[PDB]
Amino acid sequence: DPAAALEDHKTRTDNRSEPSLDNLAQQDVAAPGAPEGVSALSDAQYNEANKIYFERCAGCHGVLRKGATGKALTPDLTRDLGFDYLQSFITYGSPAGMPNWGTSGELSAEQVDLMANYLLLDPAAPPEFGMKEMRESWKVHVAPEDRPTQQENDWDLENLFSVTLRDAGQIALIDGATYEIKSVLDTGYAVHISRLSASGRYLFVIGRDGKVNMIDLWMKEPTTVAEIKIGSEARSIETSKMEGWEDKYAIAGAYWPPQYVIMDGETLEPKKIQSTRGMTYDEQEYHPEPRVAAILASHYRPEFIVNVKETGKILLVDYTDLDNLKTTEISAERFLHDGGLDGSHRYFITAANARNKLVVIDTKEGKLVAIEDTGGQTPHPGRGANFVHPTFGPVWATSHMGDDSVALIGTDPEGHPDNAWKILDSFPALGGGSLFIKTHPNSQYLYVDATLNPEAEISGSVAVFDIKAMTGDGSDPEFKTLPIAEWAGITEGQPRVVQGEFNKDGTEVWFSVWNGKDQESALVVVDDKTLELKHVIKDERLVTPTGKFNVYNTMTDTY
Amino acid sequence: DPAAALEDHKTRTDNRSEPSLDNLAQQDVAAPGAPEGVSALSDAQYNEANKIYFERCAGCHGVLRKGATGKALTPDLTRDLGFDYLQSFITYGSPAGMPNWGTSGELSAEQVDLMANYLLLDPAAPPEFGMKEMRESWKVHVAPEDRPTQQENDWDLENLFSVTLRDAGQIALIDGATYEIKSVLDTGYAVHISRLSASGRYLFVIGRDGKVNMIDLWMKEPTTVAEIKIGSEARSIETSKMEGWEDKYAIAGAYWPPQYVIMDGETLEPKKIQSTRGMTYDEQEYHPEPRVAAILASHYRPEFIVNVKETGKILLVDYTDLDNLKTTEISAERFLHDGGLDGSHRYFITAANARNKLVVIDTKEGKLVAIEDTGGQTPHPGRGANFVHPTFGPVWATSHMGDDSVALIGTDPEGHPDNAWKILDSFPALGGGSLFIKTHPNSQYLYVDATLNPEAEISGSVAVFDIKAMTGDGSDPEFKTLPIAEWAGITEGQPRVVQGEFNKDGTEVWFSVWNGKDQESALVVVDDKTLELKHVIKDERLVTPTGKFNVYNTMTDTY
Ligand code: DHE
Ligand code: DHE
Ligand code: HEC
Ligand code: HEC
Repeated sequence: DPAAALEDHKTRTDNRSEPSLDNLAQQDVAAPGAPEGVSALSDAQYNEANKIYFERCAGCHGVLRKGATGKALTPDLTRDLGFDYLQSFITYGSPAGMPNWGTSGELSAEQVDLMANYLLLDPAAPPEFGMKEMRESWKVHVAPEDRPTQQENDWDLENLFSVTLRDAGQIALIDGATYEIKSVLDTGYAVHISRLSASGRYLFVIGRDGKVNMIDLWMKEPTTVAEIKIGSEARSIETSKMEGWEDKYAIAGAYWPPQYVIMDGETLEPKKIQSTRGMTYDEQEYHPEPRVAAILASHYRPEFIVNVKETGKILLVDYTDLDNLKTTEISAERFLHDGGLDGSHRYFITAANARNKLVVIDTKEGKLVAIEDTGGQTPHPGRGANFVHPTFGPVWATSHMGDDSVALIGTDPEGHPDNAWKILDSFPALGGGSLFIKTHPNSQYLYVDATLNPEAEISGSVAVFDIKAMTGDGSDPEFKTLPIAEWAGITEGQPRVVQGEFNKDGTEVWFSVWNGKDQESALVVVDDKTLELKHVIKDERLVTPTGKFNVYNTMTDTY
Repeated sequence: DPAAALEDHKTRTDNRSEPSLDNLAQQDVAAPGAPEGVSALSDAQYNEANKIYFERCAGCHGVLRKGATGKALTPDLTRDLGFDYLQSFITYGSPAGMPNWGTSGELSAEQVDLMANYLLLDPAAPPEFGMKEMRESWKVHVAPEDRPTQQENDWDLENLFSVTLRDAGQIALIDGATYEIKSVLDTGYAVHISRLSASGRYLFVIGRDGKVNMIDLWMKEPTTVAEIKIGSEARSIETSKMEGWEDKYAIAGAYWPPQYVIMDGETLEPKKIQSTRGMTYDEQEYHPEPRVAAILASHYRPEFIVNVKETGKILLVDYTDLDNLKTTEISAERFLHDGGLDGSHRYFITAANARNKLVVIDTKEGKLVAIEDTGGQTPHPGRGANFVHPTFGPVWATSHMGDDSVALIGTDPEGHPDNAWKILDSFPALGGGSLFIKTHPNSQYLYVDATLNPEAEISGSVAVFDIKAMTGDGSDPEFKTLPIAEWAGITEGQPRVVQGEFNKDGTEVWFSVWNGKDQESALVVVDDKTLELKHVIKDERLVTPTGKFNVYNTMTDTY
């Protein structure tokens, strides 16, 4: 019955992070005709409903309504349910999106009826975005021959932090030692991720609207040297990291259209576009909207590592020959999202989040090695945290959005075979709603945020575990609670702390204290050796600070 | 100007061979709603129009109307053209289909209006056909363990011919020495191709409706031992031919849905389904309906060789690991259709027919090595004809649908380097409308049909060139004309002669004398040594005989 929406359409700590296609939602669409038994919506009503659908519903159900974490809502199925059921179900609203910018999920009576009617109509597919469109958007501001041949500024590039100023469509380049904002650059769109070329010279940023900017850190005044648009909705980018292939290529992954694009690493020239439309790995059924999620780069072969979410495929894409394109399509687990390489950089460990699994790929052999349930609800590692557990040996850790657990997986088949690819321990941190876990080789500490927790004090704090004290005896390791938001001294709202990131030396860890666009935010720097406050970064330009990426740690995959 | 249809839609010798989706056309479809400013069709009217569209138009314009050899006809474009233009254009009649069974391309006034209105409406995509559907259709009539362990009939299987009795959905198994019709087997819908497992035991047939049958030639009375449906429209099938992989797998290619399927070679169990939806190689634009055309099997690697037509991609699919699937996606040329391996079995030579090109792939190295224009219009080689030209060395030949030319390409990069992958000679045969060229290592003759020629004297005859008399002087080699239809002694609506196929020893070559379903047909056997009539096969059961496949020559790729 319609009351089942209380369990499936209310906000959880782990259902607020599905895609919001708010860039694609800005496109106007044509209202379709309605077959017998169905009523048409006017152009305005249909567009109003489409905008709501794309911003709030398509993340879980698809723009094409063929299903993602939520089931299919195609007209054959919804017409069988009928308007009355749909109206009653949708009256409850839908899950809230991310804090500070996402939807509340609340709908007016008029909006409820629009949505029920929209679901009974036949949707069109949004426009494709191919090579002609990419080349039209492709601009080389500074040709390679006109760029410097050596660093022409006096900055400490490897210790720089590239910080997303989300809602301002900017990034800040901040000195990792002095905390000086060296520059604020316009991207003109909200940036999701910063990634660095393997040499550390080129900074790549991708916006949620599919725009890519490439910045030359050697210029006297670093700026965008090239830009291109690669889709309508995108969230991932990466650079080539195989020895001998430094600075050769960049790759971007899109949600819409479902595709990835390999670009020249010096100019952003679009070289190869690959659709990710295809069959689910398990049921082997066609899926028309398999979004690209995280993208990593192999250190063992000249390949990109591409997660294809809805089909549960991990792609190893060999960039040595883009005409005779060699790929390995690895059947994994559905709902792949984020992940990272182990400490040796050989094995890719990724969360198939809605199925509570970690998938492990051997990037040297090009094959699946393991799939293990974490025992927690909805793992969300980011790139995760590699460390040497005093008892277990090399491990990789993840925290979870759906519960307070931290899980450890053994990552050393050669030296610790009995622990390899097994979940070795699971223990609580601050609370549900964690997004990022972090450590560094020079630190003895494991930091765990709780960004999406509904309790303000918890979402403004970070748990810190002492790795040296871990025994793996089955007890719950104690943790210190750092009052990060309190240290930032922000009076307004309930700012959420998110994502630890270390400096190059691994002696200081930064957190974003993230408030909304019209509120006060900060970055907080923690002294890793003492766990004491080192510095609070505030500036009128520091608007909605979210992701932070140290140049050295990002170029080298040190996590 | 709608009068452009006089040229655009004129029937030619080389535009009669685009797909007719007459199995998919049998599905009943409901009418879509009509947006404002568009008149709706009733369910009956829409279904009538849809059937015509799928049978006569979708081959060139696509079932989704995104274009194939003909341009896109999506509603954005057709509504700009308008009903009047569409009605006027379609009144002129469209290109005829194949002889004997294809459309005339003529429409009544009522049908013209149905088509113009159908083109203004928004089409749905026909149903997908995935693993669940394949498994529901999968039937193993005789389990492997219950089949013979040795040949239990006294037939000379290597000399057997498997002959398509087109319209009836049957095949005739005919003795290569006595010419006796040993058995006529029913499969339902028209069989397109017969292929043999590498051991010669199993005969695989693929129906145009996507039905695959596997027949055990070791039975006392050979019959289907397993069947499965792999799509709604399909034309290709092949077996694994790498040494060590005999009888391991079979692969089928579909037009709708756009996919290929790898099946167990003993049971037909469906193992891996791959979508062919993706980007065109050159302009790199998404194409929603890239049909699978010819499929061959590598003799150098454990791979299948799959032509993807509308995107111009040749896929090398490694079947040693179906979970960690390695493929090479080779950028080729659009409109790939048929082709064959050279005499050494290393290079795949295939016609990108609408662009008059031969594409050459090195199956050992997994890369494109050449793309050459034949100088002719619309090459159509079948698997082609390999021979050692007395002065040029190893060559492969193709004839053309659009003109009377025969082109020779050098196939020996190590031994005749300057000649390799170059068109070495071009010369006339009987006339345009050729479909198949043939030779055999034990013959000195090269046979060329002219099936689609408009003149009965030509379409009922075959040209035969003496390879031993070929010089490197640039002149045109003479040919002998064999009056194959006259030899059959049939007076019906100009039966057309098609496709030479040799017996196992290469001493006799068979041709089909193809007449309509309610008319008399024949097979004509020619003595290759004397170029004289040997025997005529006539039988009331021999209805619409077309493709003929000798077991030995098919199993070994001897052509
Ligand atoms: C696919 C994907 C990646 C992996 C990128 C890669 O491999 O390069 C990722 C990584 C990330 C990372 C990577 C951290 C790392 O250390 O690798 C961060 C900081 C991040 C901050 C946010 N993400 Fe992210 N994020 C999405 C998708 C993704 N986010 C969404 O679909 C989602 C849920 C909603 C949306 O429509 O955008 C979303 C919302 C957010 C935020 O609201 C965050 C917190 C702030 C912000 O700026 O938008 N996402
Ligand atoms: C993709 C394809 C192949 C390669 C198969 C492989 O590699 O296993 C092929 C091969 C073939 C071959 C392979 C000959 C060989 O020696 O390999 C033959 C004999 C053949 C006889 C016909 N074909 Fe064929 N044929 C189509 C497609 C194809 N035909 C069509 O789309 C088309 C044009 C129309 C349709 O809707 O089916 C079509 C009409 C015909 C005929 O009308 C023919 C002459 C008779 C018949 O039985 O239908 N096709
Ligand atoms: C992810 C967090 C969701 C968002 C955002 C929205 N929906 Fe959803 N929906 C989701 C689930 C988990 C379920 C239950 C079925 C399942 O997949 O497990 C649903 C169910 C519906 C239904 C009912 C369908 C049925 O067959 O009973 C409808 C009509 C529906 N959802 C619509 C819908 C709309 C309009 C949304 C935006 C306002 C929306 N959903 C958001 C998960 C998620
Ligand atoms: C292949 C042999 C064709 C078949 C079968 C049919 N059409 Fe076609 N069509 C074809 C060509 C080569 C062209 C010219 C444009 C190009 O792609 O080069 C066309 C054109 C049309 C048009 C005109 C569209 C315009 O923008 O002017 C229409 C409306 C059209 N064709 C419709 C159509 C229908 C209804 C058919 C079945 C009866 C049909 N075509 C068959 C090639 C081929």
